[PDB]
Amino acid sequence: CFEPPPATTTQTGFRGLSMGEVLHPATVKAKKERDAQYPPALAAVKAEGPPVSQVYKNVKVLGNLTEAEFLRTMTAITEWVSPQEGCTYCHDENNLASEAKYPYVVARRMLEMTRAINTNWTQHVAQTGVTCYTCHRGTPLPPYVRYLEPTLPLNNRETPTHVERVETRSGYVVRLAKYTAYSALNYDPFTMFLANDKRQVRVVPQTALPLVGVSRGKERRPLSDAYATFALMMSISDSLGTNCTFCHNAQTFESWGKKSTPQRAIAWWGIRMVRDLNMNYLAPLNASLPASRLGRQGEAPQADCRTCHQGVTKPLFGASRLKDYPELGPIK
Amino acid sequence: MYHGALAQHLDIAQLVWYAQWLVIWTVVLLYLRREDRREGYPLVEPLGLVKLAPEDGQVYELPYPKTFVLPHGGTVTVPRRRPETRELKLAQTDGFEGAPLQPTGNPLVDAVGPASYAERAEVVDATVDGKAKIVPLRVATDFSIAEGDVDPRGLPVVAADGVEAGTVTDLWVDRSEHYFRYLELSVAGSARTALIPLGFCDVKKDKIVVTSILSEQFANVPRLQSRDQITLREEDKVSAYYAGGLLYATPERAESLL
Amino acid sequence: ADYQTIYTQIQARGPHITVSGEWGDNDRVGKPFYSYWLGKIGDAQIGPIYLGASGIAAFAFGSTAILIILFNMAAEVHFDPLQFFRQFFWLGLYPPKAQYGMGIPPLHDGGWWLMAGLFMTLSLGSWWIRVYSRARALGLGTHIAWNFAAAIFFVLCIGCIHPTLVGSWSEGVPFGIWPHIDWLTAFSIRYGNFYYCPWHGFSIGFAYGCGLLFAAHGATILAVARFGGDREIEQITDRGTAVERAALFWRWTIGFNATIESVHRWGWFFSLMVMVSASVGILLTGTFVDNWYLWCVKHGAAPDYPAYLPATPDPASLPGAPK
Amino acid sequence: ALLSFERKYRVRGGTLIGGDLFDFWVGPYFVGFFGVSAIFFIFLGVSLIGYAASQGPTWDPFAISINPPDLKYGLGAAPLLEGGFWQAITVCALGAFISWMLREVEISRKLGIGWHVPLAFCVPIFMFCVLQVFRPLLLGSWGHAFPYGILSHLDWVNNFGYQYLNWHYNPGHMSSVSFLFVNAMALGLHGGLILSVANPGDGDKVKTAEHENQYFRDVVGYSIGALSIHRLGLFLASNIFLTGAFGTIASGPFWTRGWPEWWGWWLDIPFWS
Ligand code: BCB
Ligand code: BCB
Ligand code: BCB
Ligand SMILES: C/C=C1/c2cc3[nH]c4c(c3C)C(=O)[C@H](C(=O)OC)c4c3nc(cc4[nH]c(cc(n2)[C@@H]1C)c(C(C)=O)c4C)[C@@H](C)[C@@H]3CCC(=O)OC/C=C(/C)CCC[C@H](C)CCC[C@H](C)CCCC(C)C
Ligand SMILES: C/C=C1/c2cc3[nH]c4c(c3C)C(=O)[C@H](C(=O)OC)c4c3nc(cc4[nH]c(cc(n2)[C@@H]1C)c(C(C)=O)c4C)[C@@H](C)[C@@H]3CCC(=O)OC/C=C(\C)CCC[C@H](C)CCC[C@H](C)CCCC(C)C
Ligand SMILES: CC(C)=CCC/C(C)=C/CC/C(C)=C/CC/C(C)=C/CC/C(C)=C/CC/C(C)=C/CC/C(C)=C/CC1=C(C)C(=O)c2ccccc2C1=O
Ligand code: HEC
Ligand code: HEC
Ligand code: HEC
Ligand code: HEC
Ligand SMILES: CC(C)=CCC/C(C)=C/C=C/C(C)=C/C=C/C(C)=C/C=C\C=C(C)\C=C\C=C(/C)CC/C=C(/C)CCCC(C)C
Ligand SMILES: CCCCCCCCCCCC[N+](C)(C)[O-]
Ligand SMILES: CCCCCCCCCCCC[N+](C)(C)[O-]
Ligand SMILES: CCCCCCCCCCCC[N+](C)(C)[O-]
Ligand SMILES: [Fe+3]
Repeated sequence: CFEPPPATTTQTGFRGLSMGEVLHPATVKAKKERDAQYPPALAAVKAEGPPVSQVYKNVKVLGNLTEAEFLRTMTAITEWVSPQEGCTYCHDENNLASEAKYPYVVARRMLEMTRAINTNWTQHVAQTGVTCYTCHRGTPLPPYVRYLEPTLPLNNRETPTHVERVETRSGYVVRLAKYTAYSALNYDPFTMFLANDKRQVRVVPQTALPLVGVSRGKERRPLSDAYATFALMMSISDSLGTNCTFCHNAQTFESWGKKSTPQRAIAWWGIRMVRDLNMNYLAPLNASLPASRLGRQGEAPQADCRTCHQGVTKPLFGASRLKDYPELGPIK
Repeated sequence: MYHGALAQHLDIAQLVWYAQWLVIWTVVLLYLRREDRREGYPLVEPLGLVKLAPEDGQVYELPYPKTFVLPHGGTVTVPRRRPETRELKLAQTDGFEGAPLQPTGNPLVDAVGPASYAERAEVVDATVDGKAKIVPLRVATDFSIAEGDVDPRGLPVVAADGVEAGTVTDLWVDRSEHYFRYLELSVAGSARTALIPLGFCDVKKDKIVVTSILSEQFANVPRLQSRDQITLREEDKVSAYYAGGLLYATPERAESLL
Repeated sequence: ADYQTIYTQIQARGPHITVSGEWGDNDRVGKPFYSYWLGKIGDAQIGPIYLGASGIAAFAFGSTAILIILFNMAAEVHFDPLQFFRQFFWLGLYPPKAQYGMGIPPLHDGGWWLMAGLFMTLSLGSWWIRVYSRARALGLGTHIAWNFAAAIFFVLCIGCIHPTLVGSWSEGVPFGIWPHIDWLTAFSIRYGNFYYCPWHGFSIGFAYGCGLLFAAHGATILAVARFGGDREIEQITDRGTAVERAALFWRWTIGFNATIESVHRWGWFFSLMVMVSASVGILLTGTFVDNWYLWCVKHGAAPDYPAYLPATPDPASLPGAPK
Repeated sequence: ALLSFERKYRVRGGTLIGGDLFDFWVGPYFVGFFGVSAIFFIFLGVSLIGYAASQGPTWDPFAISINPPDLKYGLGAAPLLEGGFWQAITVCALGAFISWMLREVEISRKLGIGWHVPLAFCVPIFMFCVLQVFRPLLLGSWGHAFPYGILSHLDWVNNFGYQYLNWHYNPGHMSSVSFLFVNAMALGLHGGLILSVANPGDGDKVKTAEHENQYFRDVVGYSIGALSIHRLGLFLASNIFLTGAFGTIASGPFWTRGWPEWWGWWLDIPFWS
């Protein structure tokens, strides 16, 4: 039922506004240990010889690197993505330039994607950056991905019960609830807000009185839109292991300035970045993946806030490999 | 343009705000607080002598009289002239206007302070169809004690000083609400009956504890006019008697608990 | 201590009284039975029940409404009875999700909701004239019915009057345990934080005061039970020491006091004002105010606070930001 | 000065401390020792309010706010401008409330009536302590308590609630709200009933206890009776805070997640998961 004291608390607003984080030490310790498994950086190698664009035969992304640098990248990629499977997960044993295995081509675009993240989305990932480990956590299928319909469990490393299985229709309401921090909110915030940029998440007017021309009948957005973004926010809060107060002063959810924290701005950029990643990198991969990876509508697994953050306000408590692997961004 | 906007920085909701406060204070001040004055008004002073004309504020604070037509004949109009006739045996502790009064004689018999009774009607409260509402079980023979509860008839009454003071002979019941309100008891050693409100009764299986008064004080419990019915004033007289005991039964009960 | 205020020590039994009404005396059904444990903290007699035309009209319409809700709920768990019990609080009947304006919504998107709403409304109207007519049959004032009318009016406000005034059924309250709860945040979020709606404040003020008054009144009557203060009707018509002492308790405490009758007017008025104030608030919401916080800022009422972490410009308004 | 029936009750005695020394009235007000302490604490309190407010930005009653310290000061004294005023005012409030309650027992003893009212008044004093004292003790800072401002205290209720994503799902809250609603209802019903019996109107005659119970039996099949509705009323009102207190104290010290998630104990039973 309950969690024993004490509680660690933080302050995020003026004294008296009851704004901050309320964390259970046990839980933070568990998440810290889980994230500490992040493999250390491989030793640096000194750049010798020609670029690998002139030695190997099929390198299009990492051609700038020397041979020792490049091979260091490959063992890091293996450590982060397919530690248990090894090099052969992406390669033919006797033709390292063969693209015959689907992980090879995906890995190529994953390289372009994570380089893109560390260059174009610094407004969100800052100096920390992301590596393949950030999402994959040492397996080829990342533990926390989303389809166009909600699935349980959130961690696809756990085995589903019969009700949790997506084809069992009696368990839809529960699949949806566990995505929105257990609320009865009847909206899937991922397909509404994170899969593409079609929908606006802001819903509350920026004037005291209702503007004539947007305020009556079919001119009005339905109230469901307000439910929907509540759901998205519940889901965001859960994905980072935090509450509304981390980003908002509930006195006015719609206001910035003194009514918001810098983390709200960063979260704003995170929405934009997740939309880019889904629309332009992860969603088109249904052409390149086997049918066992796709969802029930031929969709590839896509990313949300949880994919990186996994219940922590910074992914892996801020661990970074950025300076250790320049090849992964930012690129001038 | 804006729904609800009015000329020069007014809007509808701002007006309703003012309206709502006005409505509230109107009901509270002009209606409720005057209803509150249907008893005990007009107030009394160190003799308000202006006998020729009334002072203006005493007319303004009162509502127009209302008349209740009572169910078994009669009317009552409130507010009305209702001064306390009875000689109160109290004396002024000091000259200050709000200083307390001291009892001059024996405050239980003299019915002052917590032993005071209201001057209610000397009539018996009636059932919906005219019968006496509060009657003892010798009369109300279709009423019983409920299966499971102590039957107090026979049990002794122990007063505050641990002394057996009498024997419960009967229970008086409310025939309108099906609720026992008094026990009748014989006062040992004086060959009279006395009523006790159940609220002063700790009902045990072997005795009835009564901490409000001493054993000797059961002698002067007000007597009823009749054996088998009681009037509203008598109910006040009886109930007030024990309540007086909470403060007066011993000298030590009036002084500070610490 | 007066133990009679805690529970009845010696219960009484006696023949069941029936007060004759101007009509419907034959429509009382059932035989009274008595509960001993109930009788320790109340009146032991349960039943009989009056059973007029309106009472049945109410049960008819209410059960229709309940059935419409329950079958839609069951449809949400594809009729699995075990998941139905497990997920019951999360299941609901929702108003239209899409904007149809005032158009009658498709059954799969709020038509069923609309119809449950009609049949509940009819049930409330039927029960209302039951509450009213019973009072006149027994020759009593219509005080309760008017208090109850305010309660029904408030439900109509959140259920359909407010949707009508802004012109979208999508703003109705869903049926369901958690779903009707979720609406409160969705509504408050849409309209700029209900803490800044003065009529919310009024409602709360009266709702809390109902706590204050009933605690105060209940405690007062119990403190004067020894003098019969529970027999409040005859203490109105013939002031006894009970209400004398009750009035002097308060007069010496707060400087003024009521009568035994007027405290009931106070309480009746406060409970009424919870629903009247709530109704004004909803009627003004959406129709004439869009964001209650900005309305309070517009009129200089909102408090403000220094930044703690740095003030944060809305990134959407920085030059060259994505949409 | 005096109600027509008042003078016979206005006798000496029933005090808890001081005997005759403070046993007197001033206008209608009984004083007693706890009247004196009440006024003391009130004076001290509203003085400290006024000093604190003048050192602040505005004088608009809606926007004044005396706030507790930052969390970093834990349970120590804070500088007076940055939480000290709030600490002093809280003590003065508790002085005033407890004085007020004890004043009421004295008045009760003098009239020879039950102490039910000061008793009932303990539960809001208790609930105030849950919010300003006990819950900040358990969390370790005074800064978790709420600020003294007409509107600023709502901003604290607001954010506090949203610290747990949807406070409506708090089971202590669910209980508390349900008592708040049914208590308001019952007071309507009770007051409505009493007036309907004494005020049928049209010159028709006043009715009777039997009529009271007959009405409720007829409409809902049961009538709890005259005395009991008052006992139930005090019970219903009091349980608004008595149960809500648990939901408040749980939030933070015994639960750090969102309140909807708490219902996993039910939803996630393996037998139907
Ligand atoms: C856990 C949640 C709480 C809460 C949540 C809350 C909400 C959501 C709302 C209020 C509202 C109110 N609250 Mg608040 N509150 C208040 C007082 C108030 C009033 C400003 C107002 C209406 C009160 C009312 O009618 O009650 C019934 C009592 C009655 C009717 C008797 C009359 C009371 C009188 C109006 C009290 C006025 C107090 C003075 C303004 C302050 C004292 C001044 C000093 C200098 C003497 C006090 C004095 C306290 C204390 C000491 O604990 C308190 C604690 C709480 N409130 C907790 C923090 N309260 C409403 C409001 O409109 O605020 C802007 C409102 O919407
Ligand atoms: C995050 C969102 C919040 C919110 C959202 C909210 C909304 C949207 C509305 C309120 C409203 C109200 N809020 Mg508020 N609120 C309140 C208190 C209150 C109430 C006093 C007031 C009136 C509601 C009511 O009494 O209905 C109880 C009574 C009801 C519902 C009447 C029922 C009567 C009916 C005849 C019963 C019949 C039922 C049938 C027997 C069953 C049949 C059904 C079957 C057939 C299906 C407090 C004390 C607090 C605190 C301490 O924080 C708070 C905070 C919040 N409110 C947050 C700001 N609140 C209302 C209001 O006043 O707005 C101005 C309102 O519309
Ligand atoms: C977004 C956040 C919300 C929220 C957050 C919230 C929190 C954080 C807490 C509550 C609490 C409560 N909420 Mg809730 N809330 C409530 C209702 C309630 C109350 C029943 C309950 C108790 C309030 C209290 O503790 O008073 C406190 C009152 C006090 C202390 C009275 C002090 C009186 C004092 C002794 C004397 C004061 C005297 C004056 C100074 C003297 C001056 C007078 C003049 C005349 C001289 C309703 C009906 C709703 C609706 C309709 O949605 C709602 C929604 C919300 N609540 C939103 C979801 N609410 C409390 C609770 O019990 O939670 C389980 C609570 O801690
Ligand atoms: C401030 C003002 C308050 C207020 C005031 C008032 N509220 C009143 C009156 C006043 C004045 C009435 O006189 C009337 C009544 O009748 O009281 C005895 C009534 C009502 N307020 C009810 C519920 C409620 N008030 C709520 C709120 C507020 N109200 C606000 C807070 C809430 C909240 C908070 O959500 C709820 C859920 C119902 C009990 C009742 C209507 C039944 C109905 O409309 O039929 C609906 C038809 C049905 C078939 C539903 C059947 C089930 C229900 C529970 C009814 C079962 C009763 C049945 C007779 C049991 C028999 C068993 C027997 C054999 C042993
Ligand atoms: C379930 C229990 C219910 C309940 C019960 C009962 N309620 C009672 C009794 C019972 C039994 C009485 O016997 C007593 C009384 O006499 O009745 C007239 C009383 C009373 N209920 C009052 C207020 C009340 N009841 C509330 C709630 C409930 N009550 C709940 C619902 C609420 C809210 C917020 O809901 C309020 C505001 C006062 C009017 C009165 C105390 C006067 C006092 O104490 O004098 C002494 C104090 C003063 C005159 C002022 C002191 C100023 C200090 C020093 C400085 C101010 C500091 C302050 C903290 C600043 C806050 C700022 C603010 C904006 C945040
Ligand atoms: C100046 C100085 C040194 C003075 C010394 C003496 C001294 C200590 C004075 C105190 C001065 C102070 C602090 C005064 C403030 C008084 C206060 C706190 C007033 C608050 C009043 C408020 C807002 C009350 C809210 C409750 C409310 C709406 C009550 C209205 C109706 C009333 C009066 C109910 C009380 C009441 C109830 C509850 C009954 O049940 C009952 C039953 C039968 C007869 C009468 C009554 C009755 O009067
Ligand atoms: C998928 C997650 C991979 C794992 C695990 C390993 N490799 Fe790899 N490799 C991968 C890609 C997508 C590419 C193309 C790179 C580009 O910039 O386009 C490569 C390339 C190589 C090469 C260059 C050979 C050539 O194309 O001629 C070599 C020599 C190579 N990889 C070796 C290698 C080893 C030794 C690995 C285990 C330590 C290993 N790779 C793992 C994808 C993936
Ligand atoms: C989150 C923003 C990611 C980062 C950073 C990287 N990957 Fe990824 N990858 C991600 C998703 C959501 C998916 C879809 C699920 C899936 O299993 O396809 C993938 C997929 C892959 C694959 C295909 C594996 C398979 O389907 O069996 C490979 C080989 C892969 N990813 C490799 C890879 C590398 C090498 C990365 C760093 C250069 C990398 N990914 C980053 C999410 C994310
Ligand atoms: C940061 C990691 C956040 C947390 C935790 C919560 N919210 Fe949020 N919210 C955030 C952003 C960046 C935005 C703007 C998104 C955009 O694309 O513009 C929002 C928006 C809202 C809104 C809408 C405000 C508007 O202008 O219409 C609401 C009502 C809202 N957020 C509420 C809310 C609640 C209740 C939360 C706790 C459950 C919460 N948010 C958490 C960032 C973050
Ligand atoms: C991997 C590509 C990510 C995804 C998807 C999301 N976030 Fe993220 N976030 C990521 C990194 C590497 C960092 C850097 C940590 C640092 O030290 O700056 C962040 C940071 C945040 C923060 C800042 C937290 C703080 O304590 O300052 C927030 C509030 C945040 N991220 C929110 C957020 C949301 C709401 C997302 C889904 C829209 C999201 N992030 C996705 C990496 C990734
Ligand atoms: C012109 C025509 C077509 C349109 C007008 C129709 C009209 C007047 C519609 C009105 C609709 C209205 C008033 C809607 C209001 C809906 C509201 C306030 C719903 C609120 C709450 C609903 C709840 C809590 C329902 C929950 C449902 C259940 C628990 C399942 C039902 C079973 C029960 C036993 C109900 C018990 C409820 C409770 C006592 C436990
Ligand atoms: C609980 C919310 C209460 C908010 C109170 C805000 C009232 C605003 C109206 C103020 C009067 C108008 N004016 C002209 C002074 O600005
Ligand atoms: C916010 C709700 C407003 C409730 C208003 C109730 C206030 C009662 C005021 C009592 C007035 C007493 N007196 C003697 C001055 O008239
Ligand atoms: C303008 C807002 C007023 C809020 C309600 C205040 C209640 C007033 C009670 C004070 C009256 C005290 N008095 C004089 C009756 O003893
Ligand atoms: Fe009463």
